[PDB]
Amino acid sequence: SMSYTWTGALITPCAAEESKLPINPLSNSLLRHHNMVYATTSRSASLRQKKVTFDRLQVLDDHYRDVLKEMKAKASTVKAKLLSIEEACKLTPPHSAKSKFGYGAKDVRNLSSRAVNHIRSVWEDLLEDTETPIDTTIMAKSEVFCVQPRKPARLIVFPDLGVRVCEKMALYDVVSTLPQAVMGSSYGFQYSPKQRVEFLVNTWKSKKCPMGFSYDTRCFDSTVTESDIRVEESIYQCCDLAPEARQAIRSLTERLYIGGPLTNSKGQNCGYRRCRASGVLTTSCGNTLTCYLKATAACRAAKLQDCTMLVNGDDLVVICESAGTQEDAAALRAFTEAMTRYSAPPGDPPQPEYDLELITSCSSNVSVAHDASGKRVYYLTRDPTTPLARAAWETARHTPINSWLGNIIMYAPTLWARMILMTHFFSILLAQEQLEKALDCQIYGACYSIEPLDLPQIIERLHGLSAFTLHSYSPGEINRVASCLRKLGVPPLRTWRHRARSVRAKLLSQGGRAATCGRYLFNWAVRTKLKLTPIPAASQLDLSGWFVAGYSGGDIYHS
Ligand SMILES: CC(C)C[C@@]1(C(=O)O)C[C@H](c2cnccn2)[C@H](c2nccs2)N1C(=O)c1ccc(C(C)(C)C)cc1
Repeated sequence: SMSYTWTGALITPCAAEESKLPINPLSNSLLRHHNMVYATTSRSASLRQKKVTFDRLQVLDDHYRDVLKEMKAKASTVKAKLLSIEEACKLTPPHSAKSKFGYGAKDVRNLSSRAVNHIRSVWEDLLEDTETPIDTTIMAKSEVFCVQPRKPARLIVFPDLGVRVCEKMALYDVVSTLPQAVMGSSYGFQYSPKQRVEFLVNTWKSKKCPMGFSYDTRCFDSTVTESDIRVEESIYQCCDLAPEARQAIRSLTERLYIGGPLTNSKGQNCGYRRCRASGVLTTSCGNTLTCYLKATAACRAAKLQDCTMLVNGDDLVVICESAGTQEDAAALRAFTEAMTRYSAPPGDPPQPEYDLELITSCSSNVSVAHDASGKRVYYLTRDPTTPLARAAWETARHTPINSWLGNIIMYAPTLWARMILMTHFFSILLAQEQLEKALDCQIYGACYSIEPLDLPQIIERLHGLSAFTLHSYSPGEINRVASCLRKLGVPPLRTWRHRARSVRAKLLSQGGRAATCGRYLFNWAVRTKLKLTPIPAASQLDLSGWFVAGYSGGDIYHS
């Protein structure tokens, strides 16, 4: 069937849309070619709709069915709990889109009567009505990128706030627990960056002759069929479940997940969806389960040997045993034809790699650096172009989410995050005296409230101590970074070093947590380095639940 059906009414914005980077002193000292940075808007929506609208092809075979059964068997060991109204309300982001029924995120979090009452009515309706399609809003996503030597806006689809609270009650424990039980070590969202690098490296070193590749499914969400969504539900139904939870999952699957009507911000009927909605609780879990099922079965069909998967929603990387250059090329092609039959056609044809570092998964690649003792240490990095563009954008315009904070945290060991992101943002936070003001950022889709002064502890936990002492980065990594800076008009690294020295001094002056940042975050700036020892508060702070599962589009806020 058609992934989408359009009525002709437009995908509209509910406010003016900024698309260009402003000329601002604060952002200009970081990136001067401001005209190369842009934000996607509703104006490019039709170009996206055209690409995601097509008739799906799907042929399932024995390998597919065999793999499904194996996954269901594992799912059978799971017992998921129904979340209470209070618990579900506490998981709602403070700025989550308000309901059209007289209440918003604040009311939900405060458990106001109007909100709590409407949520119950929505829940009771999910138990009684098993068929009526639930309404959804479709908006053009606003994302920042650097012009190419332009990307049309992605489309987000989500139901009303009331429905989202009910999704949590019925499925939060499931999508946070079942993926791991089913896919095990292959479930990407259970790993912190350090653990992910470790899994990649170990998996690669465990093969007698490693060969790996990333597989880019063309517009994954639109390739998800009705059958895929029901197969997904069949996996959830293997869990021990409260009666109402079971009915809720059954109703939600038929009324929301398999598809439904699309309404624009103006309240007009845009058309119909018969594929994955980006903005529902099960999207990350569902996509991970679906991608893993299709890939695992595809490997068998292509005759790939000892395929080890690493899946994060639609992002997939495979590491297996090589059988020769030609043999691998052919088997990879067979794998791709198998995925296409399962309705997971490639965006760009996959390529076999015999160098772990030449593989990009989750927009990142493994690279090598050395700690204080000169010992080799693996870490995850990526082209810094988009992160830097977004950092500049977030510097000139105040944004709800701070991808720069999320990037410092997730890419702390990288050359670019330490010398550029840390230096730039800490100098500004100093000037504005806001080092202790908590900010919002996202990690694996979940919203987090973090204070800049806690970065040191946070980084030690997610990356270890070497994150503050890495040096002697690889030439490729250094050249990619330098090249990127020249392209964007970002001052050269030597300039950042000079700026960091000044930032570190001011930080040490204020002593306290500020000084801790100066010592750990900028130890790379001073030639006479300071002996760095484990941070006291580091091995204490509660970081549990930080890397358990993905919730991209799931409207989740971890408190
Ligand atoms: C600002 C950023 C930190 C937040 C973000 C997310 O909330 O999902 C979006 C980002 C982003 C950036 N550009 C395009 C798309 N998304 C990247 C991604 N999310 C999914 C795939 S890449 N990511 C991560 O959390 C993330 C960062 C590093 C790693 C590792 C180093 C551990 C791989 C893993 C996840």
